Amino acid sequence: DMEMMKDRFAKLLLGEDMSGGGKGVSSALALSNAITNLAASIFGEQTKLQPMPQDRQARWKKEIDWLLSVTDHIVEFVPSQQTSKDGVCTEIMVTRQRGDLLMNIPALRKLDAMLIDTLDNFRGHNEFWYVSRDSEEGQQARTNDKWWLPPVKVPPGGLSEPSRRMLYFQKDSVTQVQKAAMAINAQVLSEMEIPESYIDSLPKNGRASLGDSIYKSITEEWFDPEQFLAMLDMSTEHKVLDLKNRIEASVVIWKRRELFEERAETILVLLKQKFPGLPQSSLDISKIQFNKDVGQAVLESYSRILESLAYTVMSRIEDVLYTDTLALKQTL
Amino acid sequence: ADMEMMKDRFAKLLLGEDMSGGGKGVSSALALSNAITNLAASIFGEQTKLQPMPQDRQARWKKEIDWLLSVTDHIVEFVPSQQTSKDGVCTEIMVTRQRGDLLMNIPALRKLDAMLIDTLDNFRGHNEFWYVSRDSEEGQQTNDKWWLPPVKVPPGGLSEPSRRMLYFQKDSVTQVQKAAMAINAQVLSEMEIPESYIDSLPKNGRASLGDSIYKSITEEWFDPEQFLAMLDMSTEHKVLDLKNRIEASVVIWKRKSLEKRELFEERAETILVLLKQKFPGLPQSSLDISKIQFNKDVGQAVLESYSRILESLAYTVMSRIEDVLYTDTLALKQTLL
Amino acid sequence: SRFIKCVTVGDGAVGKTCMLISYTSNTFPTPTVFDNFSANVVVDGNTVNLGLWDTAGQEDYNRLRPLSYRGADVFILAFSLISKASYENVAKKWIPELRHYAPGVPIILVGTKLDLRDDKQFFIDHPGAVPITTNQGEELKKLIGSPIYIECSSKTQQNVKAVFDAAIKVVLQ
Amino acid sequence: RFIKCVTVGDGAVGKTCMLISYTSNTFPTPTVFDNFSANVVVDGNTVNLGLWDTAGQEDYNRLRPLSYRGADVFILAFSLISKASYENVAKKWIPELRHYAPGVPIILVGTKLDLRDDKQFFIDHPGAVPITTNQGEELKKLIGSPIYIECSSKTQQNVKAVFDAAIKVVLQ
Ligand SMILES: Nc1nc2c(ncn2[C@@H]2O[C@H](COP(=O)(O)OP(=O)(O)O)[C@@H](O)[C@H]2O)c(=O)[nH]1
Ligand SMILES: Nc1nc2c(ncn2[C@@H]2O[C@H](COP(=O)(O)OP(=O)(O)O)[C@@H](O)[C@H]2O)c(=O)[nH]1
Repeated sequence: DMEMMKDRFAKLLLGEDMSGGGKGVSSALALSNAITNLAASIFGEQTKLQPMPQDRQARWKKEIDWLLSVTDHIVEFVPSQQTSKDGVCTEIMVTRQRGDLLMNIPALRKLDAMLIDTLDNFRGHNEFWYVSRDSEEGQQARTNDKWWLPPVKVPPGGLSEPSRRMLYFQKDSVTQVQKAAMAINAQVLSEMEIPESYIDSLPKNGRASLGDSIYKSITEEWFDPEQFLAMLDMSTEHKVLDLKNRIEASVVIWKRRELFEERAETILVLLKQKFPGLPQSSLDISKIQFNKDVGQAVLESYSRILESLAYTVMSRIEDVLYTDTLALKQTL
Repeated sequence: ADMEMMKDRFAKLLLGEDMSGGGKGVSSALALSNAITNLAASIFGEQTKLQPMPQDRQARWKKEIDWLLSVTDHIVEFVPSQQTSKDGVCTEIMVTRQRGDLLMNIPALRKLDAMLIDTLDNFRGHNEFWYVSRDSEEGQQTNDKWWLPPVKVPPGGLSEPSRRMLYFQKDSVTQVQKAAMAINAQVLSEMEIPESYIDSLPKNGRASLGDSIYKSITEEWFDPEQFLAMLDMSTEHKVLDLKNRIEASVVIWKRKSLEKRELFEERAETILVLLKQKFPGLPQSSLDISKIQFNKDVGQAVLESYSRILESLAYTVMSRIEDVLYTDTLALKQTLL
Repeated sequence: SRFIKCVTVGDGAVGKTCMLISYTSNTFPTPTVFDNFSANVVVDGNTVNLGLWDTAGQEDYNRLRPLSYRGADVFILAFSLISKASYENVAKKWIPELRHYAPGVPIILVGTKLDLRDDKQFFIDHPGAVPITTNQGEELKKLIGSPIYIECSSKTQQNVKAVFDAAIKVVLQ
Repeated sequence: RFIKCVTVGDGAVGKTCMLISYTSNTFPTPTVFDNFSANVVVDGNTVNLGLWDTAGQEDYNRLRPLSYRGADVFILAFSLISKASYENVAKKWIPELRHYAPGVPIILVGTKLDLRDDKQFFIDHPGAVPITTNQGEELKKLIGSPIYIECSSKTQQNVKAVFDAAIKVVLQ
């Protein structure tokens, strides 16, 4: 175990360039990646609605403590006072957990633990059951597009309306957990530093990123962001994202008259509402790739994997919920 | 409490060395190189006498240094190879290998580590010499390092046996210093020359060396031996400055009348070889400092700095042996007048 | 000295986290992790810094790994030779993903689990799998217009090194 | 803006110990001070402090090659219970700094404040002589430096001061 922690941390100091020359990546992004790869690895096995096996739960616990530790040490160095048993006041410099890490780290761990628990509320009888993907009973049973998951089945003719009541209660419990994590993920990326590379790649002026059509719209006398959007093609996720990228570039230009900027920012908000599950934007991808700050790296990276677990689990609930709808249908 | 202790060390290194999170600190290599040097400093800073390093300080040194060195176990050469099954099918693979300069050196530096520590163990038990409390009456009546405890010796000086014993020990230890220092030098020589350093280099070889020195390494004749005998080498600062102008010039040359610059360079490297010979313990040169300041190779950072602390521990121990040896000499004289 | 960032994409269960693990270490498991790995390799005299990237798990959540496609020098696109579904998805699902996210970036096409594909026993035993034949791979390779198709097996290690050599070759040439 | 603050001096003078106390508010009952950086706020602007220990570089010149490179300010500490540390500041420290890092400013610090007017201590350690705050000043004005502070890691008296002072001579 110490033998096994050592291997872990050592490869982070290399980061991740196995050949010495730390040409190579940041303790931040070493960290970010490692948290990602671990979570992917562990929940890659959550292919059914059931408690995470106890050995797995154990391994996830410790290795995530390991990766999370650096944050115990990231501080604010702040002047302060202290007085002795005898009454003498002495000016000191004191230490404290840096701001975003004091509240969010605990907050993120409590989500982690809530996920793990909702899976524990599956320990023992479940009115639904899984068959192996490659066996005959599987071949007869949303599913065909993820050929690797075991097909879930539910009793011929619905399932108990307690057993279905509960699954909804959990589809919701979990969706709210997902939303929480995303909200943290969001926050960090906005407090992340804008990469020199990104600036460099930016066009000359606001009318280049938005281009002239969209420029006329955020630039006329009237404006209301609701209508603005009803006038653009948002049919695909790729199209919405191309816009998000153009709006973000502009904002970043103008913060280096403010009416536009204010409206541009109003439009992004509206996007984050209408389009919550949206992949990340050019700027986020970049903030992440060139980010040197291990505090935020752990924060964004960790909220990201939790986002994903919560989604994995609610897919596994939607899996059963809907082969349930199909059970009522084929009863006709 | 140990798994606890270790996380802390490692976590602080990922931070590197910027406790305020932003990884606007130093590279991992430097962070690592630094913590090795500070660990050594604190542990050996108590080695104030000739005696066994206390049992528990021997212990902390061992595991802390262990933690620090482990990165080396994961630094590799990734090379092609071949592989055959029980059935005989030969299959082509990539294979993994500890990188060349850590394969032999790391064990060798560790071999010096233990030789030093156990040189200090050969001082278990009776020693004809004793140490006295620095601020005592005894102490008051090399007074330079005022912070060490003064040695005293029997009023008649030491005994052939415990004196022969000490010389043999001085010799043993100064070979360990020579060794470690040799590794320290190899690796410095195999370390990248920093964009910072080049930027600050003059235009011409003439400008680095100076017109006078230039004329010297540039004539028909040249015996590097007389070259040095002609200069002023009287103080450590003057020698170090010469070393620097030479090193800079070689950098200029290597980077770039045509034919004969091979010669100048041959000679310049010849003079650096001599300087190590004549001036074995010089401080770091400018290009050494810079190599270290801006080095990004974890592997070399560990090699460079481990050898550096070992060099130092060894030198500290001879410094003790020489202290008794010296007061013993004072004991013989003052016992003859 | 160049850098090659080499991302392996493919469906879940098709076995990459193994191909990557096996290339890199010469093992084969049973958890199962391939942390991002970079190392120096010599190709034909000149030395090259190769970066190996796994995408395991993002078959489930689009937002899991935002860093997979950014600046990639070559893809390894794997399907499982015992899965007609992964075969169909290369065309239906992976090619559009790569056309979009990293246009014009070379693809090495790779079929995995070589060692199961003429295992008569295995298929009576797992009625739902279907072996893909080397021809169908070749055919597919042409279809998606990729330069080279390799079949390999991380259990036996057959052709594993081949694949990555081919990923490297195509970035250099 | 970044400040490299090295603190130099004799052995046994309190250094590595000051530092530990500035930075964590503890003593020693091994004392190690690893290289430390933290963000600091000074008059609204934010500086990045760099703290450097030298402990060792009093047994081997070759041990710490990075101490003087790019140094922004020195803290030159001597023990207020050591005439020899006092005498040494001139005989040894000033000549180093004047060579390796000319013109870089120097804060002068007498350490071990708590022991100086301690009468029983000097009966117990006859070889020690206490330095007077005046002699402190005299030294200050001599070595040509702007600030003299006396502090104690033990009591923690004036420690923050030392550093605030170090920070100030760099910012102005
Ligand atoms: N028999 C066999 N199984 C393999 C081979 N390569 C991978 N697998 C299996 O593939 C399954 C999952 O593959 P994995 O490595 O996780 O691929 P991934 O999940 O897409 O990342 C595991 O059960 C492995 O046993 C192979 O060459 N032979
Ligand atoms: N009373 C008192 N004792 C101190 C103070 N600072 C250090 N000491 C003691 O004096 C020695 C100081 O040595 P140290 O902190 O290691 O300084 P260094 O050796 O120069 O690095 C240690 O034995 C400390 O316990 C202080 O401020 N007050």
